[PDB]
Amino acid sequence: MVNPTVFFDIAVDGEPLGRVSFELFADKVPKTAENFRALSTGEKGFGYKGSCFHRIIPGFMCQGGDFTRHNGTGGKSIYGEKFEDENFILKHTGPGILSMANAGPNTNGSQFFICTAKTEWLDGKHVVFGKVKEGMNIVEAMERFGSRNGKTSKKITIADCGQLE
Amino acid sequence: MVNPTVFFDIAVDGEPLGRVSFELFADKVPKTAENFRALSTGEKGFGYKGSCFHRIIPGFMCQGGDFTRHNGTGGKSIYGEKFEDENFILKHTGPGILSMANAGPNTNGSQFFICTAKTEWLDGKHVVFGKVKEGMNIVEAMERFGSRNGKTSKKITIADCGQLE
Amino acid sequence: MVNPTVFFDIAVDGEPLGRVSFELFADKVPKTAENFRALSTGEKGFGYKGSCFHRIIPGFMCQGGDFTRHNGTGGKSIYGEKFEDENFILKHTGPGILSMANAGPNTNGSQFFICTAKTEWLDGKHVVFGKVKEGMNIVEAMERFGSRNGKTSKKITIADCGQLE
Amino acid sequence: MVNPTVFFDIAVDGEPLGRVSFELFADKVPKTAENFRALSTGEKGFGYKGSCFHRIIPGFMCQGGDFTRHNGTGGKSIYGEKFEDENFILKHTGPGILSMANAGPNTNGSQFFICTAKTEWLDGKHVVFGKVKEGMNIVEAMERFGSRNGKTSKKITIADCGQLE
Amino acid sequence: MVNPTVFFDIAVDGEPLGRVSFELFADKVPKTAENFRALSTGEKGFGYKGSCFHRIIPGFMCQGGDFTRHNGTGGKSIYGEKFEDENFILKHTGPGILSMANAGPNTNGSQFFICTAKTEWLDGKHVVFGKVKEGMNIVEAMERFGSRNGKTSKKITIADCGQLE
Amino acid sequence: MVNPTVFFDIAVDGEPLGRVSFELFADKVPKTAENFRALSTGEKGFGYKGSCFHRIIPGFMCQGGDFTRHNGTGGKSIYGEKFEDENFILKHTGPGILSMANAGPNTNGSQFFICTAKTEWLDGKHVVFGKVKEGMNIVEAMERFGSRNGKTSKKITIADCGQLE
Amino acid sequence: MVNPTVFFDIAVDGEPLGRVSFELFADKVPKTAENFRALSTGEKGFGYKGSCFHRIIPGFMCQGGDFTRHNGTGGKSIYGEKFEDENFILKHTGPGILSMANAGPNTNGSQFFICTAKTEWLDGKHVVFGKVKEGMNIVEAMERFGSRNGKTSKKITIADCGQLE
Amino acid sequence: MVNPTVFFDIAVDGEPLGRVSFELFADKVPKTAENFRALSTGEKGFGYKGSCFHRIIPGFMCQGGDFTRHNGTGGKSIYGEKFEDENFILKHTGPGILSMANAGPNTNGSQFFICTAKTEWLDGKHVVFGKVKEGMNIVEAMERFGSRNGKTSKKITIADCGQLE
Amino acid sequence: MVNPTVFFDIAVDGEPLGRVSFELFADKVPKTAENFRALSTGEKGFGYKGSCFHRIIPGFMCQGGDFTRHNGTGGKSIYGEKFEDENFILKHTGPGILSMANAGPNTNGSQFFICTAKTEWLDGKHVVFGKVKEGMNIVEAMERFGSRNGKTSKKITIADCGQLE
Amino acid sequence: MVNPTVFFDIAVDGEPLGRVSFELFADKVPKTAENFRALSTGEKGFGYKGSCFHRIIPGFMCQGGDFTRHNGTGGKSIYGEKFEDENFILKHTGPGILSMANAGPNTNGSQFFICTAKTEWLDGKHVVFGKVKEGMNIVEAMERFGSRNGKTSKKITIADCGQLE
Amino acid sequence: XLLVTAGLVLA
Amino acid sequence: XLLVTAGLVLA
Amino acid sequence: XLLVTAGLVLA
Amino acid sequence: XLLVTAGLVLA
Amino acid sequence: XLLVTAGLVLA
Amino acid sequence: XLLVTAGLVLA
Amino acid sequence: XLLVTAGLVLA
Amino acid sequence: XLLVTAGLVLA
Amino acid sequence: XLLVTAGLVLA
Amino acid sequence: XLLVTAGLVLA
Repeated sequence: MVNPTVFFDIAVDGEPLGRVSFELFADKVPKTAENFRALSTGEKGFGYKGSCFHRIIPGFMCQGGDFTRHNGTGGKSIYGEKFEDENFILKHTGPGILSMANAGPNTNGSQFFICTAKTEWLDGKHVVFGKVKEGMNIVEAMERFGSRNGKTSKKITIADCGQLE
Repeated sequence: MVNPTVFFDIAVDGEPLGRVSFELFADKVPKTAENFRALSTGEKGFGYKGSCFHRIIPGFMCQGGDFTRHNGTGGKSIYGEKFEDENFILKHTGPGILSMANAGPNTNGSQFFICTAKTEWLDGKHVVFGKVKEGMNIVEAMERFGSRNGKTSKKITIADCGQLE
Repeated sequence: MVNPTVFFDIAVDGEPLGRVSFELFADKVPKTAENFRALSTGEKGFGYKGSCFHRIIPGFMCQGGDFTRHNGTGGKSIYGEKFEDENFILKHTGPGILSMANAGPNTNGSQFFICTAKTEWLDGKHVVFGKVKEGMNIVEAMERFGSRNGKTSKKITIADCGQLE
Repeated sequence: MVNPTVFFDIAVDGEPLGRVSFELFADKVPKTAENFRALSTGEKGFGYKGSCFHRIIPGFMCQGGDFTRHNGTGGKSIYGEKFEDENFILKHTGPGILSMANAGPNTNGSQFFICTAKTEWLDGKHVVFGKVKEGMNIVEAMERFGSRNGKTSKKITIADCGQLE
Repeated sequence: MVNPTVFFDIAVDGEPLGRVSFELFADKVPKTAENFRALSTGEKGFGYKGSCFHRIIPGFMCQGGDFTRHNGTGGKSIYGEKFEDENFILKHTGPGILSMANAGPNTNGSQFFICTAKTEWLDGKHVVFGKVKEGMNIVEAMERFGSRNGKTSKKITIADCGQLE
Repeated sequence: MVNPTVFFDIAVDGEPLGRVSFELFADKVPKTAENFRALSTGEKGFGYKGSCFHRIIPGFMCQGGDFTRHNGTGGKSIYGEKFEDENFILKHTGPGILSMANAGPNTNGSQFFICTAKTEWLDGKHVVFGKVKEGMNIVEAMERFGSRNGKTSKKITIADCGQLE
Repeated sequence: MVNPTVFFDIAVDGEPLGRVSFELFADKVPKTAENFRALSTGEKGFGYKGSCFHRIIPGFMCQGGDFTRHNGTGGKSIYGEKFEDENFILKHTGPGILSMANAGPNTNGSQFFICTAKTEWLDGKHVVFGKVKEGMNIVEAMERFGSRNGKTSKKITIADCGQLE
Repeated sequence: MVNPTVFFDIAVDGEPLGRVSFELFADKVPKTAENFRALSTGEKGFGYKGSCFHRIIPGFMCQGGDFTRHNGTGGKSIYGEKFEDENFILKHTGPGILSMANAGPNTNGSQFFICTAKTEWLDGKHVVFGKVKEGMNIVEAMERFGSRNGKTSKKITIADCGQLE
Repeated sequence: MVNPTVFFDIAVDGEPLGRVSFELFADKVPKTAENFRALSTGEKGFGYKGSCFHRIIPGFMCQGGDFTRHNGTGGKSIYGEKFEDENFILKHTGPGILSMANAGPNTNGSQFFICTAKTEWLDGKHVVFGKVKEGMNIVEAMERFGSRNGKTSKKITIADCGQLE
Repeated sequence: MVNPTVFFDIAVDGEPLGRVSFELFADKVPKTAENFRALSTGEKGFGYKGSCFHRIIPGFMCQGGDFTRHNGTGGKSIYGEKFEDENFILKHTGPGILSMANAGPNTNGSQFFICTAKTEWLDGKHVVFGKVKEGMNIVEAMERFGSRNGKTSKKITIADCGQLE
Repeated sequence: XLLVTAGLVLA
Repeated sequence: XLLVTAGLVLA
Repeated sequence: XLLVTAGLVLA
Repeated sequence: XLLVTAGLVLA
Repeated sequence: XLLVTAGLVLA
Repeated sequence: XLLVTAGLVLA
Repeated sequence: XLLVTAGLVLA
Repeated sequence: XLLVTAGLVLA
Repeated sequence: XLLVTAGLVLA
Repeated sequence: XLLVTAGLVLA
């Protein structure tokens, strides 16, 4: 049951920066992985294309996924406004881990974060569901546009996104 | 907050039977009442109009609300596939109590039942959220088409529905 | 709903003693009351007819319903080997109360007891589901054939049984 | 069920003080009541006849029941070493209450105490099972041989005991 | 204990709408009351003066207190980022009840809401700590600028605030 | 004991496809294994002979066992309407695992699924009780008639079934 | 059983202010009442004579009992460094209630407080064990020497203390 | 402690079959081991000599120990009616394991079973306390007189028993 | 910290037997080890000098430490009448282990036992806090004067004791 | 991110003793580590510069961080009064370990201790967040000025402190 | 028995 | 005692 | 099933 | 999602 | 629905 | 204190 | 706030 | 049995 | 501190 | 004993 691969073509304001591809661990967390996959293709009619990364903290993570309010207060899943934490099999083992952002237990929507470091203090509270397959260097480039409080300086946008595998 | 009233125009094999109006206890269970209200107006693009009461057991209840599979295995809320049990403040105190059908804790979608008897064994397991305001005689007329196993003898449908107050 | 009424025609060593009728509280415990009702009608191909009261302790209760082993170690329900404790709404408030015997939580089958006293130390551990409607004098007659240890002196049999209401 | 009455004939250093009778609440705690009743009759070949009240604190209670070690470290029930705390339905509501002494949860044996005051701080930790019926004046007399530390000044003995009712 | 009474001078865009006064239940929730009182006088260097109500839903409530972010994602207490839910002794009994907004258990900051109706579905989740003493008509006037989604039409601002008694 | 082997002879509409044999892990889950064994022989008067696989999702599993409603809503165990989850010793370790389908805790009847992938997200929620011994290639062939939604494209039936070992 | 009464002769900077007597609720909390009684008589070698009230907050309470460090960090019971929270039968119902100060659950030593108001937010976290019998006017007089932060303007001392009854 | 060894001299109907000896794990479960040891020596005036194995299921186990009712409903321990589950240190690792039969938690009396197979599904519910030392082929011989329902075909009797080392 | 060593000079019926020294695991259980240390030096007044081992059971342990009642019902700690179980880091791994006797959780006073065997059934209920450093042969000699019931044959006394390091 | 290193320049009575630098494990406990780091730089306007070690017990630890009351009753975090125990991932493994002092669960402020020994009894009760990178000999020197009760004899001050990396 | 569920209807 | 069980009748 | 109980023997 | 239930099949 | 939260407002 | 125990009597 | 503790006095 | 208690010594 | 929440971002 | 608290230092 092949795990899917999705990609994001990142843009800084308007400038094309590059492509990041992700393997989604549908063999561990199928529902969380399906949500992200369908939001990447935009197949349910809504999704990530055009949304921006609203909070980048260098040496920690890049947070995106709020395509409804663009500031961290929104987003939604393909299952409804929120869905349960599927399970906590996977841990935030290092850079490139992709995990769900949430506002306490069972509040998963569309927001996610790509870790640029190992964040084990988050284990057991955020569901890990993917990993950067190629393009880590593009995430390391994105880091440069954040700050300690998380505010960006340029608009980091998902110019295009879809499925590959 | 003012408790909304919605109506259902019931048809037996296409012939009109009558109207049942319901007061929804939004003062107690607002998320559960807005789900049923929005599904009776069909404002969110889907709802109860045209669906049928798939299971009627005389002297117990009439069950309906499965507008996707029409047999008890479907339905969906305006909040998504399922939503949590809001609270269990209200009790199944007698005929005309409107309460949510579910498949165990927090699996509310769109199916409901209208009690034609006091069903206190269900207290604490099903969220009560409304009461027949007018049309109890119409609900008793519906009863006549059921059986001990729930099979209806004629198709009982919600011909039209919407909000009055 | 209407609570059913069943009867048991009791016989002592063959010689007929009389009839006890029981109202079954289907408005409180419908699954427990339906099990007792159907084992009294015999409509599933097994039931109480011909079985005996194996334990009678005067001033306490008459226990019966073991139709497969006849000695306290058997019986079965119409739902399978055992079924869940439905709820503990009712209490053992006095003589004539009908309650489920069991071998710990959720082990209800067919054994039951008729209380000849208030047995409130059993509240919350045994499901109450019925009461003697007419025939208490037959239960008081039955008491006389039991002993402090429960052994009966004569074979107390349910000669016939069925439904009335 | 009918509640038994047992009596204790008290002797102070050999001189007969008087008879105390107790009602045992078999209707609330039958296993605890039966244990005390059979130990008063002596029918199992051991019991209270001849033993002493080893600890009496005036204004609080008289404690007895240790027929094996006579100092509070023994006693045994008719069911074995120890038995379970039956239930805590009854409260230590005033003088005359009979309750079980224990060494923590579920360590009931034969030791008991007769309250000469309301002892509500003990509610929920000691099983109440009886009440002085006649002879509360003999119990008030026994108190006068106690002290702040419980040691008596005369050997207070249950000269004889048995069942009445 | 003597209960504080604080006031807000409300301004709708330009013209002063009026003054609302509040009794703070320091006799029930002293830590939550002192937090609102101190934030209304501004004695710790920050407070409510100048902030606006950012979400008003007619017939439900007016929410404000976000003096840092003004949109619902901020505020802070005089104790730090957040503080514990003090207790849930008081209930949301009717209009003019003043209660803490939060983002789940133990996340109280400075945001509060003035209920314009009985909101009993919120009992046990939000700490009630005050009541409008005089000025309800001004809250009713504020009502009339909201919408089903909370959007206001005018900047409803707390022009001045302090402590009366 | 020795672990029994059962076989299913699969038909696609009319055409025989092949036989699948299963080892049933009676050394781990004796009650769950005996249920499947007895339903495969049909020795209690009902069982799997002639039922169909009503839901096949390629790369996940083939679900069958509903011999009473034939659509996912029926089935029954030899022990009654449902039985307890026996234990969760075994895991869903890869293709050919046989596990019980259910509708939440302790609702095992007769429906089961044969995994065609490692499904570890189901561990702890579904009781594993068997493994395909010979015939995995037939299960592979069955896969081809499914779809993302489980709908089969042909009537996949258990033409014969019984015990070998 | 006769509750003891103890007194404290208070002296402000040396000047005798007056005597406060307290009834100790030994019929509800005997171990907690005995600790205070014995510290009051000083019969174990240490106790309250000569100690001061280190923290007095007007309209809330006067706290004392720290006879070892005299500042809130010491004191000790007659049972050891600390003892268990006996029970929470009594509530902080109004002025003149005497309750145990503590540093969280089961840390009772010798420090106590005399409430000058109903302090019900403390209910269930501090053991209430006594009440002012005469001298509430002395406690109001004491109040006057405290501040909002608890510091006192004069040394309030227990010049003498003992038991009366 | 030093682990005792007990023996049973087994007779089929009337004829001598052989001797089974058991190491009792008093280093792990001393109270359970001592109960078996004393019931084998018969030192308390009652015990296993003369009792029969009442339920033998081939490839599973041989159950005995009911020296009072001889059918599974009786037996008593040297500590009373029943006693607690001592601990679950040991597992049902394979043939020859001696474990306690029970009727749910903490109902250990005198009934035990000798496993003729590994029975790990019983781990954590039955206290393992011993193992066959000499004589496994005698238990294997005993097996052959059982049935799938446990009814033996010959009366298997503990003709003699006692302690060895 | 460095772990203290204490010694006991044992005497049998007055005549000197020998000395046992102990290492106290202050690195694991500082409060429990300090209690034993201070009681060995007698520095707080009271202590073990002059006390007897009141219960010795060959092959199990020697129990002592009750310096007030000398029979198992007394003793006290340097922290008060009883103190909490500090932790259960250490296990009763074999002979020479020194562990706390108690009367349920958190009732540690002064009584202890020297294990003459591995006693793992006591793990998790009794705090292990030390081990015999020199003198095991003296503990073996002491074993000789016990019984299966604990009764000693000669008075085994701690003639002198104190600390060494 | 990278783990920060802070330094303390220690002064005994004003005389420079030496510098201790610490690595703070922001990769395990980021919120606990940022607190200590910001209090060392003093960037939030308050901090450790000038404070003292108020309790030093040789062979255990040196405690400090109370910059407000200087005796053990004060201190505060950059997050407010107190903050939560972040997690208990790291253990007290030896000398050099830096850990939070507290007054029960979730009462972390600014007080810390530097272990001069392994303190495994504190595991799971105190959050470990750093280790001495260089300067252990200076900590061993500070040890000299303490006593078994914690009182020092010289004022040990943090004369300067800040961040290195 | 008498329940109102969505999918596995029981007795 | 006075219980109503099915199988191990207790006191 | 395969249990070892005393009194109510189950499947 | 990928569940195997009996009656209310969810995502 | 009708909640008063700070940050993720839900229905 | 005022307890009624069997063996370790406490205050 | 208004607590009565022994040692860490909070708001 | 083999316990080490203070006061009520059990089997 | 370093959290990734949706709405009330804390330290 | 050997604790590190803030306020009520115990043994």
